[PDB]
Amino acid sequence: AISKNLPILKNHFRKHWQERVKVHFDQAGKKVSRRNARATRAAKIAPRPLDLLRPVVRAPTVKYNRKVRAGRGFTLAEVKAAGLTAAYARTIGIAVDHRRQNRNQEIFDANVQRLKEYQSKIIVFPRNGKAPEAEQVLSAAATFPIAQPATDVEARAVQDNGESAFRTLRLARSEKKFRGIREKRAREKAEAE
Amino acid sequence: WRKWNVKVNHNEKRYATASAIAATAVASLVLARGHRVEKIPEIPLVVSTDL
Amino acid sequence: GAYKYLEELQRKKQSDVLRFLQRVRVWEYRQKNVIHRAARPTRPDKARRLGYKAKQGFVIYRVRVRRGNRKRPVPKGATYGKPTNQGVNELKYQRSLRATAEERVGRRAANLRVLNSYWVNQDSTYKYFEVILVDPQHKAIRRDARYNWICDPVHKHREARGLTATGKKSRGINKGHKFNNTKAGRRKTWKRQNTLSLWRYRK
Amino acid sequence: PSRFTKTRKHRGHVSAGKGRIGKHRKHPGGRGMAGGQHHHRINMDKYHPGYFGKVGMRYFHKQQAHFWKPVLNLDKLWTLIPEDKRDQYLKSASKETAPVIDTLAAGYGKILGKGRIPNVPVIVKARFVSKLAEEKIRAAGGVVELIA
Amino acid sequence: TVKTGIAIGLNKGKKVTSMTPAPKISYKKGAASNRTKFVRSLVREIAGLSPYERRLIDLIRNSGEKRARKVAKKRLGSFTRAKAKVEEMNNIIAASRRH
Amino acid sequence: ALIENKKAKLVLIANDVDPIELVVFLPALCKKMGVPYAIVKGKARLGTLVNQKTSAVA
RNA sequence: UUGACCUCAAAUCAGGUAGGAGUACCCGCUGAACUUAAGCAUAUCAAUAAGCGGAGGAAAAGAAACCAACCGGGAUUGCCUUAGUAACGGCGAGUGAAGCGGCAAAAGCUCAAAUUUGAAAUCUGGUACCUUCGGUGCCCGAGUUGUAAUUUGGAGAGGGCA
RNA sequence: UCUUUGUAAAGUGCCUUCGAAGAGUCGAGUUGUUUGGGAAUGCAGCUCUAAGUGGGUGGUAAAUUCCAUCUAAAGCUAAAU
Repeated sequence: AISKNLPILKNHFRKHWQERVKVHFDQAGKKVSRRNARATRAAKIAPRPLDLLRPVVRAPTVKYNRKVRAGRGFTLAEVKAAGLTAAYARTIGIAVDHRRQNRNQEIFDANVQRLKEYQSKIIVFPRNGKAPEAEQVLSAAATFPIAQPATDVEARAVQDNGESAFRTLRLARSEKKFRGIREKRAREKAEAE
Repeated sequence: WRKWNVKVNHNEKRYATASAIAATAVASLVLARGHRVEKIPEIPLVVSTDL
Repeated sequence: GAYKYLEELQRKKQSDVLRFLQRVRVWEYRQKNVIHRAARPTRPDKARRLGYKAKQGFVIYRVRVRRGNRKRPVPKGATYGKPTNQGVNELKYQRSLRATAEERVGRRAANLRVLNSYWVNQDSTYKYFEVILVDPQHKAIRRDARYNWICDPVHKHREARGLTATGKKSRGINKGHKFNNTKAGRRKTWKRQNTLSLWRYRK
Repeated sequence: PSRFTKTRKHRGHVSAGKGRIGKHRKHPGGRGMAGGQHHHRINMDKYHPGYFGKVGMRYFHKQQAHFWKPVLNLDKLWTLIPEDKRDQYLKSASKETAPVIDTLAAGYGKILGKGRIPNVPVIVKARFVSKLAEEKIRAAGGVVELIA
Repeated sequence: TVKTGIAIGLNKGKKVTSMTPAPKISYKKGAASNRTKFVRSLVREIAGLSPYERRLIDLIRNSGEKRARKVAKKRLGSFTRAKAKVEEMNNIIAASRRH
Repeated sequence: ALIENKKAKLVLIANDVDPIELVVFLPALCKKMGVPYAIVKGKARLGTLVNQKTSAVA
């Protein structure tokens, strides 16, 4: 059962695994069916851009803090700032997030500017017009790309004061570590007459 | 669930493609393939883009 | 409005008003059949907040189920297997008593659709519940688009498959880290994470 | 392929290479990792010391993203500066126009000092830094600016 | 809350311009209303008191707060509910003496 | 709603409301708000008054 | 004496609905043992087979009593990944997810509980007509213990000012 | 080919007052079962049983102080699967 020098393996195949095996033979088939569905869907909404204008958003964790991505919908704060209503925007392809908040100005401006860029670059047909077909684009995401904002210039002056940036990390960790203990010491000094 | 498709490195594919294009211009390999190019004035045979 | 008063009073279950009404009502309901048709709901506020409306085609049934564990139905308690499966007595039914109450009613009034159900009373042997049923082929429900969704065949025997409030509670259908085993369905989740996915170009 | 296997070469030989005396039976020593303490002890102890037992503390709900801190060594620091401007920066080594190296933007959490950068000043923006890596950066005339 | 601008420490995080957006209406959900109070006052004044709430009142008067809070915790779920129950049993004790 | 707003100059209550829950608070509602109320015999008599079968209040 | 109301009943009363089948997939309930552990009882097989109830072309889920801890995402589902990992296990044999990221597709919402009270404004059925997946009379009704309009937390309602 | 609807429908700005929001349910103990969930992941039986700046959650049980999030015990919903 166990024999010469090999890595110890864990192959979870003690259930009736052979009944639940899926081979994705239809990889090519599904892709064709998906492109057809995209093709037919775009025709049915012939002038419309096949997508809703999605917002810009910072990724949650500390791992993806550095990255900014396409979110779900625009905040009602952002939409009011642009000058529109959620009921109207949902009809002109601007997806709206009621659960989202804005606690950050740069996301606020980047999304509002995304909104003004949308309005100036789209034309809404009146309900009783002549439907002047206007060369539909199939992607609102590709029309307004999500570009990561730039942080600083590529070359600046060097300034130094003598911190090493290592002491400040050790101090920040250590101050945090003993902060709770230092309150209890200060509480005792508060009660000691 | 027998393995049917086998993955080839992209670069090796383009390596073998470039080798196959390069072997196109070699007369000896084209005859050895049996491609009846004895009456072709030159190889690689290139025609005007009217065709 | 008066339903807010009914709401606040009904929370005062242990008070003497509710306790006295409890004893006389539970005796009255027990004397009747284990499932019988309630002319009106005993609580206007509970029935209507769960989806009842005082209109033709909306129904309320009063039902009592037996309480306690579910004894393992084996002759002489012989389970014929490993000791871990030797238990007979202290085994618990996985569905609620509200679920069996409204499944038993749904079989009685099989023409209707179970909208909801709620507790009305309890004693040592019987838990008492009121079931709300909606007549799907009553034209007052076929029209009035606030209610006709239940006429669609995808809502046949919702109580049977666990689509009622107690049915969603028993299947553990809720958001959160606490329901990871039961989000898309426990059996659906299990089959999904017990499938060997093999792509054409093997990963 | 099947035609290159020794199963083809064993055709005609009785035991298929498995021996006449001790044959190919089903599971003569148990299944999987059976008997690892008992009759496979001589293998486990030789090749896999430490296999049995527990070692440390448990951590419930451990999020791997918490500890995401890829390290950038100082000898690899100048690979973050793009190639076209890199040659310009070394030959024009000077304060007041040092390149800004956003280490987090490249995908590294901590900066380690594996050593020997050139004396060209560089501004190094990092989340966490090592003592020596910041020491070496100053000696090259540059600075480490802690980025959150 | 203003971040320290570095990746470690008490207020670790990118120093940004805070905005503190307008409060969500779902945040006010737990607040009381004069509508809901008028109903609850008129419902308590007609419903009465539960047995354990009466036994709690005597426990406060005779045994004290410590013993009352103990039984309330047993009768109710947790410590938090126990103290809140005893606190309201104390308000009814003080109020009923006046009227 | 009439009693809560004090808009009631006089209110009668029936005693035949089989779920008493609907009318139990009515005397106490009528009291604290200071409107005159009488408990009266006949939910059917109330129904006849308001052109109904039952009204439980007039 | 004569009419109601409540509850209960009866009619081959007027008009309907349910039951069974199939069951690959789907939603639940119920539920083993062979086997593996070189024995075996927890474990494993397996929350499987068998058994029972209930659907549709999909079902379930689903617009957070969510995830997070960030400079925050933002219904659900599925794929890639997380990961044979955190974790569970005679800590043995074995078992074993989720957040983030990329993507496919993306769509939102609505009731209860509110102050129509200057008007039950509401709805079934019967007859009549018509341009019959219904509209308009009229009538009996149902319904104030609440059927319409209006609000659903992302809000909203009352009142003052374009 | 079939009116061209009558003193109505909804949306927005500023300012005042309010703003109901689901109970034998949540929650707690215990039992069984289940889960990767480990001083208890879910579910269920029984016992107890709430509240309104409350309640739930924040993966080690418990006081005290905060903070961050959502809003249960009611309901519909195509697509990708």
